[PDB]
Amino acid sequence: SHAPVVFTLRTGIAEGRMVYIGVGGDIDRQVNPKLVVHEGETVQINLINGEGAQHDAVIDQYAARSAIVSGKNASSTFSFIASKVGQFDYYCSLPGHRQAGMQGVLQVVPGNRAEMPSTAADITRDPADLPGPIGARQAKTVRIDLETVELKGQLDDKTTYTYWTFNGKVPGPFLRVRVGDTVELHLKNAKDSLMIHSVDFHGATGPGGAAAYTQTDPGAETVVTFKALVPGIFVYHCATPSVPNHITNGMYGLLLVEPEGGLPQVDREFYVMQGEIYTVKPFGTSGEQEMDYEKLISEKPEYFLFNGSVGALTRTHPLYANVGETVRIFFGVGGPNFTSSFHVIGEIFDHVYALGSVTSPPLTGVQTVSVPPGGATIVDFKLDRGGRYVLVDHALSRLDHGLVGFLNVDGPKNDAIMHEGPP
Amino acid sequence: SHAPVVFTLRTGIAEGRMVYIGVGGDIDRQVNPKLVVHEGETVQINLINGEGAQHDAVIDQYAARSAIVSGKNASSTFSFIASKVGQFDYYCSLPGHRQAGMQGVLQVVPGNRAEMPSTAADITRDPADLPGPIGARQAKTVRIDLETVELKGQLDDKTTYTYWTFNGKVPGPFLRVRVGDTVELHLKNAKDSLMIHSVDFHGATGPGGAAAYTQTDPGAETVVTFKALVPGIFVYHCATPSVPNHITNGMYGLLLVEPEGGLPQVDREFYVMQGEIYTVKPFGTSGEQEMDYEKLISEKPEYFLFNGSVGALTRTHPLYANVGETVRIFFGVGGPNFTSSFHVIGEIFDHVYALGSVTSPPLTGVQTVSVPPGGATIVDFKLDRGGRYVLVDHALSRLDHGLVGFLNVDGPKNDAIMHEGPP
Ligand SMILES: O=N[O-]
Ligand SMILES: O=N[O-]
Ligand SMILES: [Cu+2]
Ligand SMILES: [Cu+2]
Ligand SMILES: [Cu+2]
Ligand SMILES: [Cu+2]
Ligand SMILES: [Cu+2]
Ligand SMILES: [Cu+2]
Repeated sequence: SHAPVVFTLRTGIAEGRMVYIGVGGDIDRQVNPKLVVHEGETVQINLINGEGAQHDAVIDQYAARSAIVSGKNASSTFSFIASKVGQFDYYCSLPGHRQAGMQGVLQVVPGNRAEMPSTAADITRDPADLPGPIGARQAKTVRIDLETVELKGQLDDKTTYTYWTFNGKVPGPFLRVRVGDTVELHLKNAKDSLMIHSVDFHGATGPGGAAAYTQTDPGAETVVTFKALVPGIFVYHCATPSVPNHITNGMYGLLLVEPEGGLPQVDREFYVMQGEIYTVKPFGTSGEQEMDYEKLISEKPEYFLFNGSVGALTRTHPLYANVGETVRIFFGVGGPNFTSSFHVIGEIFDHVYALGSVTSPPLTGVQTVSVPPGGATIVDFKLDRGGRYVLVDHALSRLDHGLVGFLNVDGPKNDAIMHEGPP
Repeated sequence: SHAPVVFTLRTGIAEGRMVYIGVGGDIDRQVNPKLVVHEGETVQINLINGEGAQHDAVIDQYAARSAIVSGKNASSTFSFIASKVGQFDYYCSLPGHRQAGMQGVLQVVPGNRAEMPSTAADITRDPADLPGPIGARQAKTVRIDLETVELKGQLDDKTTYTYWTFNGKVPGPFLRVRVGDTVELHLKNAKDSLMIHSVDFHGATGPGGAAAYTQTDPGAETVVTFKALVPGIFVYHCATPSVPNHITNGMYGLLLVEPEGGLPQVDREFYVMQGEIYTVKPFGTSGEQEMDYEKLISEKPEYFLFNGSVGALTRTHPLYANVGETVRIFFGVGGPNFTSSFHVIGEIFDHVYALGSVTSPPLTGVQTVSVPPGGATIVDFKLDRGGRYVLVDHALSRLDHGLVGFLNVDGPKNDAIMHEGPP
């Protein structure tokens, strides 16, 4: 699995004994905590030396163990598949340490992990939720309605956050016009909003890319008209101060201005944006997460997310496609601050629309592409065969802050393209 | 023995192991220190819990152990006689703790502990260094010469201190006159003094008990005349500010004004004074000790002393007498701050001159007497048999800050007054 169940253990002194102490998630501050796992899960255990004696962690029945950590903060992580149901001791093998109290239980339970019942609104955009290619047709006036809505969202399994959105979801609505079109934009600020909201389009020409015309009080509406003069895949975002605050809380989307010829024919299109959230408490903490200004202005986030939430593109709203289909991903970074190294594990991009230019020829046979904040790109590839394909920022420490997505494709395990054993 | 060899161990994590860490003395900060002891010595080990797991210390061959100490700072002291030469493990008996590093050696060496060659002047006043009884004699004019002297002294085995003294010793000269006498006092302050010095006698009547006429610059001399109008046993001390500072540094002594008859004849007299020293580093620290002003004004000393130094009346200048003698101790407290609960282990005070009154009838058959700072008394008793008799302040935590003394008396171990076995 590419979504492991993760436990962190710090060694220390508690309850009169030398013990393991849980760090974060369901086990924060618990001594020799029970590590509860469902049959077939991939288990990652992070050991961190707390007090400065020599430690490891060993699970006999799984032939699994950490390395020995000597100094304070010295760390070793290990993994295994929970293939066996029952109760297994994790313990320190250093002389005396097990007898001194370094022992807990790993419990492996039969059947799959139930999903935790949510407490707040689902604020993740389905990656399939976008309008398809516009016909060939004459340029014309297109009317777009945007509503700025502040609302609590399910950030993780048992953690919530106050999101600011376009139309109650992150990213906002996928906007699709033809070059030459005239856009008639209506921005309504919901009555229950505390804050002024706005929108800047990177595909609009003029002051604030429309921000100067769209500063909207709560319970008010603004209206602006603008010509789509350039074809491109453009990010749009709120542009009321603090702009970085409005962006991190979720006020970003994509505007595709199609060129006259349209993009190349493709079997299936998806919508994905990457952002950061700057919380007071670390990734994994349950309850109401709140915003940490000091972390926002110093570019030190706790959450890296696709489409608004942890599990957004794995559990709640993953991507589905069929073997033999050509797939297009419109991929944008709201940010506000981090450049994404976008990669699909198990795939190679046939075409990459460099800097999101839709008029310059796309680059060919590319593994991984840099997308800046306030930037976007288009990748396409042919699905030759089945598998779970994984969307990642190849700054791979971001796996441990929520940044992972699934493209699920039904097919055999073994074919001519990739198989176990030799020819 | 009333001079046990003392070691303090704190449990902790050091050199990547769970260990014992030496606290002060020759073992400060050493991990699992070697405890070096001489054959026949009484050993005291204080175990203090550092990090908060359960611990003890055990030495198999001496059937000795601490109690189990559980939380941080929890302590257990134990003792035994080092009767067998060789090497012996002290260890923690809690499950795994020995294996995990909680083990050191006690080395019992043959022969007697050698004394450290001293590095500074001996500032200790011998308890026999006082003038004998004044004959019957008419009242008259007596000239007394005092010199105020600043000098480093041997405070302990391997520790020094800047003492301020009358005539280079602590306490100062025992002054002996008859009531009605006229005292011609000369006070020479040494050239090499940083500070002004002076003297207030409690047996003198008028401004500052002479202090107003004795404020003496370095290299200068004051002369003052005063009448000894009252019989008593009077403490005298420097009266130059800070007076507490001048007293702690050594500037106290005793003035006996004999009544017309003189005091009842006794076979042998002794001179003893108690005081405190207020150092930055705790009791037992080697090196030059320095004064801590915050500890002096808050009355939190590190040394409690008889006649100026640790070992003053045990090692360097102890008391000596013979069976059948009547003994008198002039005992005063310089202080500056603490009241002494004066007592001689193995003896009872035949007479106590309550509040140092020499004219009121003495109290009889008294175990222990309170002497305030700036007060003295007289005690006498008959030595009915032999032994080492021990001078103490019976606030007995002051044993561990250097306050103990020996009266050595040659006689058999067993006799009619106290013996092994039944009658
Ligand atoms: O394929 N790398 O995540
Ligand atoms: O017997 N007194 O310590
Ligand atoms: Cu361990
Ligand atoms: Cu906004
Ligand atoms: Cu922008
Ligand atoms: Cu122990
Ligand atoms: Cu003085
Ligand atoms: Cu006084």
